[PDB]
Amino acid sequence: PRAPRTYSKTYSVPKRPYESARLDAELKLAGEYGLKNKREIYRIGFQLSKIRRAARDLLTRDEKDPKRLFEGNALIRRLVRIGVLSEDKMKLDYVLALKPEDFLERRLQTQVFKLGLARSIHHARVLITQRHIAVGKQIVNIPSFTVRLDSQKHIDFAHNSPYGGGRAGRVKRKNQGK
Amino acid sequence: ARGPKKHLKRLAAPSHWMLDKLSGTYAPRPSAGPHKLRESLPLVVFLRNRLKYALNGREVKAIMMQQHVQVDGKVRTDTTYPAGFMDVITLEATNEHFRLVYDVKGKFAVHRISAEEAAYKLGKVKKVQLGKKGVPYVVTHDGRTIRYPDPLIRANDTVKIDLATGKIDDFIKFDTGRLVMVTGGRNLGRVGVIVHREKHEGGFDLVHIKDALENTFVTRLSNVFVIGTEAGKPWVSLPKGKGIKLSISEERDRRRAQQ
Amino acid sequence: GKGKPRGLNSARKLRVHRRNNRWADQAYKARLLGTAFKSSPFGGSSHAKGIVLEKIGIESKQPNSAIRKCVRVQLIKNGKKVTAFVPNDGCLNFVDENDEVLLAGFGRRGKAKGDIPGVRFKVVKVSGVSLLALWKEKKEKPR
Amino acid sequence: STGFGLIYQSVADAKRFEPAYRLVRYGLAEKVEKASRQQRKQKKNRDKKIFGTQRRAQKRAARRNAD
Amino acid sequence: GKVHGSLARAGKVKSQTPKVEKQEKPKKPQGRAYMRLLYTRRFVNVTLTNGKRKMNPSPA
RNA sequence: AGGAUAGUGGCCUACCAUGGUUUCAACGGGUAACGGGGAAUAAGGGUUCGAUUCCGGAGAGGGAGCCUGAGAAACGGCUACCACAUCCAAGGAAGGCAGCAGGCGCGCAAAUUACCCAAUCCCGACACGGGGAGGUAGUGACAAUAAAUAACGAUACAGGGCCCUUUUGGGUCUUGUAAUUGGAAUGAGUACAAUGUAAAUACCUUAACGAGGAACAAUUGGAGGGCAAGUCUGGUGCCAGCAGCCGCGGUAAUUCCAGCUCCAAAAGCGUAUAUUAAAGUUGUUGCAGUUAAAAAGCUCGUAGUUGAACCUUGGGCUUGGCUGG
Ligand SMILES: [Mg+2]
Ligand SMILES: [Mg+2]
Ligand SMILES: [Mg+2]
Ligand SMILES: [Mg+2]
Ligand SMILES: [Mg+2]
Ligand SMILES: [Mg+2]
Ligand SMILES: [Mg+2]
Ligand SMILES: [Mg+2]
Ligand SMILES: [Mg+2]
Ligand SMILES: [Mg+2]
Ligand SMILES: [Mg+2]
Ligand SMILES: [Mg+2]
Ligand SMILES: [Mg+2]
Ligand SMILES: [Mg+2]
Ligand SMILES: [Mg+2]
Ligand SMILES: [Mg+2]
Ligand SMILES: [Mg+2]
Ligand SMILES: [Mg+2]
Ligand SMILES: [Mg+2]
Ligand SMILES: [Mg+2]
Ligand SMILES: [Mg+2]
Ligand SMILES: [Mg+2]
Ligand SMILES: [Mg+2]
Ligand SMILES: [Mg+2]
Ligand SMILES: [Mg+2]
Ligand SMILES: [Mg+2]
Ligand SMILES: [Mg+2]
Ligand SMILES: [Mg+2]
Ligand SMILES: [Mg+2]
Ligand SMILES: [Mg+2]
Ligand SMILES: [Mg+2]
Ligand SMILES: [Mg+2]
Ligand SMILES: [Mg+2]
Ligand SMILES: [Mg+2]
Ligand SMILES: [Mg+2]
Ligand SMILES: [Mg+2]
Ligand SMILES: [Mg+2]
Ligand SMILES: [Mg+2]
Ligand SMILES: [Mg+2]
Ligand SMILES: [Mg+2]
Ligand SMILES: [Mg+2]
Ligand SMILES: [Mg+2]
Ligand SMILES: [Mg+2]
Ligand SMILES: [Mg+2]
Ligand SMILES: [Mg+2]
Ligand SMILES: [Mg+2]
Ligand SMILES: [Mg+2]
Ligand SMILES: [Mg+2]
Ligand SMILES: [Mg+2]
Repeated sequence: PRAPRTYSKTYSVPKRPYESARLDAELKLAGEYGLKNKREIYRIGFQLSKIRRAARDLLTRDEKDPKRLFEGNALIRRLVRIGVLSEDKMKLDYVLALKPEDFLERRLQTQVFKLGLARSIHHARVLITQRHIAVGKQIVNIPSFTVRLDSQKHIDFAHNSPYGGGRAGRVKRKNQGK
Repeated sequence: ARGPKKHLKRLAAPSHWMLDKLSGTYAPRPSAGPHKLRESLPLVVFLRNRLKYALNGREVKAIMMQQHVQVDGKVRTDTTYPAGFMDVITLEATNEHFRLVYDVKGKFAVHRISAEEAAYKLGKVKKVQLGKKGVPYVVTHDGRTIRYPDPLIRANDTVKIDLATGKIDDFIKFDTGRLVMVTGGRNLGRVGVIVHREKHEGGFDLVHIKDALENTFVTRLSNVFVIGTEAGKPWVSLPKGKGIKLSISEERDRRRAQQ
Repeated sequence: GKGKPRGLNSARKLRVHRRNNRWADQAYKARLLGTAFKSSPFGGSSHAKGIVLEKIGIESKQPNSAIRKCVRVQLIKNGKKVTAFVPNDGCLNFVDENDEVLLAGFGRRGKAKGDIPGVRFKVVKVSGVSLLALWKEKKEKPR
Repeated sequence: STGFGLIYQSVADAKRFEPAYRLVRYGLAEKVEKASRQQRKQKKNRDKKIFGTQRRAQKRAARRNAD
Repeated sequence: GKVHGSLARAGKVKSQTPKVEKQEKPKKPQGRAYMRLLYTRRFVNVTLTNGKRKMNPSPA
């Protein structure tokens, strides 16, 4: 038959289901970033858990090792590219020091609220889901869309949105049309 | 298994074709021909996947049935014909001549050549022996049989085929200092000069090759193809890159500067 | 010297000794002896269907005092007879003689649970309808 | 939107090197009318039971049924 | 062990439990909104009794 | 030595020797055993699985024997036997779904008797025919990805936050309550249509329609401990039942049956079984053996395992490539 298509899981659940310290930390963290559920917190922790594993293997190698230099610089460059890692912390030791709030800062939902286009973080998600926000000339309706540094300046209302120069929406047309 | 296989699973095809996983269940099975199955390139892959002249397998058959495609100066209509190393592909409708030479990345490069260079080819001598009525002959890497060769020509040498009469113009003896491209193994596509030939009776002889950057690698004698009489003097035009293998860090640095 | 060989060429002794001593692990014995395949009423399966033979009721163990309401079921796959508990308040009234019931273990993996003596299975479905659906009046028994 | 396009040197060249379904899309050809695949396959297998011409086969089959 | 007993009392308590209908209460918010409701309830308007914090205080 | 084979060969025959394997486990038995690439879990070391997208092997109900052909001991080829089994005018004849779809049976356990060669490829005398190979759709909560179920105001009313200030009384800006009040936004759905396709469906775009209880109404398990969240109310009263384990139930039951409230995960959640970590409870890393389980009654002893030290060191001369600075 046809070749199999690869797929993989993008999250992992905690080993201890009930722990007040972790439950309170998650809810405090979900409330700050307007997340739908706990799985969106597990997803960040999962990809951060494997970022640490990759960094540990390179850190055990000698400095100036060809694999450590190539993949370490590439991983740092990618993290700098999405704005998670600062430009003055490209040392692979500050990579281990990264925290989940660094990743939630770079979500589309966080940037819409922090750019003043929305009153609150929960307004940001519905604006995104309702096809109002465009990055560049492309409409993006995924709240977890990770904003790159060069894409940061191009976040604004979609050109065909009621808030961004488009026509009036469904509700207004029904009222003003009577 | 009761007989020869006639299918080729997509996953079981040679990796240097660079076929995608999800385009179908099967891959083009190369026909029997001058080149081995694992070391060939079917014309359907070349005309559709490489040049992208044809959009699908129906179109490559339409191209070849109008007599456009010539391999080694003869019109070929077999869509799965196993073209291989040093073969010449002529498309006089587009006025293009190609030679199948490996690039340094291990794949068959899209190597355009002049019409003057497309008038001959090189073949590695596999064996020299006597035929019926005591007539010596040479077998090249593409299955060619040339009678009455120069009596100095021996195995592992390279001959220059007139490619229109099939005769030998001249040859290169296998010896230290000859220009070489590697045609097998993980050093496939690299170009260098012979430094030292290490003999092993009953086993596999090993050849030490020095890159233009004074990088040394070892490969089996069966993967050695003599292409020039000395360094910097190849008998055919080399593909872009001149067969010098760069490390990934060097490639990343070169790509950064180019862009 | 810790009572086991340490020489670099004593791998056979180490491999055979470990192989001999894993037989002391009862969990290991059941996997290789195939006891679930040979001895378990389900034959190693998670579930098994059967026919209800009779409603009887089992007295609980001390210090508890109650009537655990079970049924006698004959398994279709091998004809063996087992006792299966009928969970929840009043679900025995959903189970009649000569009904087809789907069984499952009690979750203790071959041992009896709690004060219920000698019962290792529970009723999951009757007449192809979930016992929980009948209990919560989500569905009605087809009869 | 993004797609793919072909421009031939002439309409005659286009009609030669084009799939049938695209010419039907453009009105340059008529959709060929054939029976379903089940009917074509069943007819092929029915004809497999006849050796020789159909005229001979049906006349001989007719002769057997004296009715 | 000895196993037997009268089957007449099956479902005794559940049968005689007085049926009480659920009051038609407002729907709770779903999805992201429910996480928003819980976050404020636990970190914005804290209802602690001077170090005594209860999620479900019974009326007392 | 011969015969046979495409060919080596006890492959077989004639004659002749008595050899061949084995405690470094032969031979035999079992396998809920096709092998591998690989899968699950994983600090390391490991444990468990691999019928199944690729490769190799084997088979076409069970055997056996063959024809054609380069290639088959082929089975959508034949011959014969065994077991099933079809039509019959009773003389005879015809079978092989572990191919696609489908049916019976089996079961805890698995979908349509659909469309097409347009793509991927294969076959043929071949640019043209054929292909249940293959592709498309149907069923599909096997698994996997992203991700709705509301957002924002305005007032009311409260508190904090500040400021006019001594407090007083206010102005006033951040939260919480509002059966207490609005206007905005959108896709689920549907739909002209275009795109998509061999033709369609669906997706993606997109006119018009499409949200206040926005009934376009989120569920599954729990609330004594483990383990997060009730000593609330009613019912029962060692009964019914719960309860993985410890335990709960004999009239205010924190555990049953319910209502309210609350907790956990959420388009998913629970249960059963297997397996992995936890398990340093299989221990090579890395267990224990006086008394918790465990030194053979004691010596000898073959295989196995393991076995004291010792043989060009030091010095000197030049010598390249790199790393402080
Ligand atoms: Mg909590
Ligand atoms: Mg050849
Ligand atoms: Mg040739
Ligand atoms: Mg085990
Ligand atoms: Mg007890
Ligand atoms: Mg049943
Ligand atoms: Mg015919
Ligand atoms: Mg015919
Ligand atoms: Mg002989
Ligand atoms: Mg022989
Ligand atoms: Mg088997
Ligand atoms: Mg196995
Ligand atoms: Mg471990
Ligand atoms: Mg496998
Ligand atoms: Mg396998
Ligand atoms: Mg099996
Ligand atoms: Mg599978
Ligand atoms: Mg296979
Ligand atoms: Mg076979
Ligand atoms: Mg069968
Ligand atoms: Mg077959
Ligand atoms: Mg056979
Ligand atoms: Mg068949
Ligand atoms: Mg079938
Ligand atoms: Mg199923
Ligand atoms: Mg079915
Ligand atoms: Mg598809
Ligand atoms: Mg809903
Ligand atoms: Mg619709
Ligand atoms: Mg529609
Ligand atoms: Mg159309
Ligand atoms: Mg509930
Ligand atoms: Mg309760
Ligand atoms: Mg607690
Ligand atoms: Mg417990
Ligand atoms: Mg009372
Ligand atoms: Mg009471
Ligand atoms: Mg009470
Ligand atoms: Mg309590
Ligand atoms: Mg409880
Ligand atoms: Mg939750
Ligand atoms: Mg461990
Ligand atoms: Mg144990
Ligand atoms: Mg101990
Ligand atoms: Mg121990
Ligand atoms: Mg004792
Ligand atoms: Mg003693
Ligand atoms: Mg002894
Ligand atoms: Mg020694």
